[PDB]
Amino acid sequence: TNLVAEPFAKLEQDFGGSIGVYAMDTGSGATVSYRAEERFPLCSSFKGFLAAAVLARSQQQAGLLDTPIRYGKNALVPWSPISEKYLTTGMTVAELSAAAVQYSDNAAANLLLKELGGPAGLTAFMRSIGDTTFRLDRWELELNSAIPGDARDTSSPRAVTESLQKLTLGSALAAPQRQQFVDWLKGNTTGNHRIRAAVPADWAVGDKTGTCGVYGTANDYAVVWPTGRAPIVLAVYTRAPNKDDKHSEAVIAAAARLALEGLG
Ligand SMILES: O=C(O)/C=C/c1ccccc1B(O)O
Repeated sequence: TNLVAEPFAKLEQDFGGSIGVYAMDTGSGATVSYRAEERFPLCSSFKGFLAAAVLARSQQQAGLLDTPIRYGKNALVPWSPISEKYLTTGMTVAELSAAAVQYSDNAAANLLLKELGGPAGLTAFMRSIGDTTFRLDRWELELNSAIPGDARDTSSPRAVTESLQKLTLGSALAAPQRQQFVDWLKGNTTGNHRIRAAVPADWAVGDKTGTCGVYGTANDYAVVWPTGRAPIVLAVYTRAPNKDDKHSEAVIAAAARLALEGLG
């Protein structure tokens, strides 16, 4: 029997679906795991790894991040509030990346995906940092279908956390690019009711949300800095068996609380 797991099992049973959790305390090496190696749909949470892949490319292409992109209306997608606002202005690669991370801007995400060689190009970047689980197969908005048993556009909580650690705290990006990725995540506007709701107000947090909507499917991953202590990296993913099952932000926050409590 697994006593650590029992509160997570109770939470997912009340939710009416499955919750996947992985958390790492980078100071002690302690972990918390619940369904940590199961696949869950990425939804918009791929956009954080997208921005990291762009930062990696910018290391060897001088001025890439500073480059303005002047897209047309044909590039717009529902829920692209920054791309629409700057349609008559244009946006730099850095501004598109920040919009994808911090507002989940769909047009910005698809524009950057195209620059990288599409979903396959992002998947190849994730392979290059040692992530063998991540796969992106489709673009916005098709990638949100979240069909039970479909492995397209999925990863695991453990692989998400491991890759997030490499990119925000490890050596997968050069230091100026690692710092920019952290700065973008810290400025996220979409996650105030998820992992951020589970951490003390005085701690620093960078996160990226995802919401497929269908099949009760939504998620959040984050790097968390308790004041003066080594950071924690964690991921919380959900899904449910029926198409019209509703996702829950409160369940994600409650799972994040249990993860922080279970760490040594
Ligand atoms: O960031 C989120 O939680 C939701 C972003 C979003 C919004 C509209 C359509 C698709 C997505 B995403 O999850 O792919």
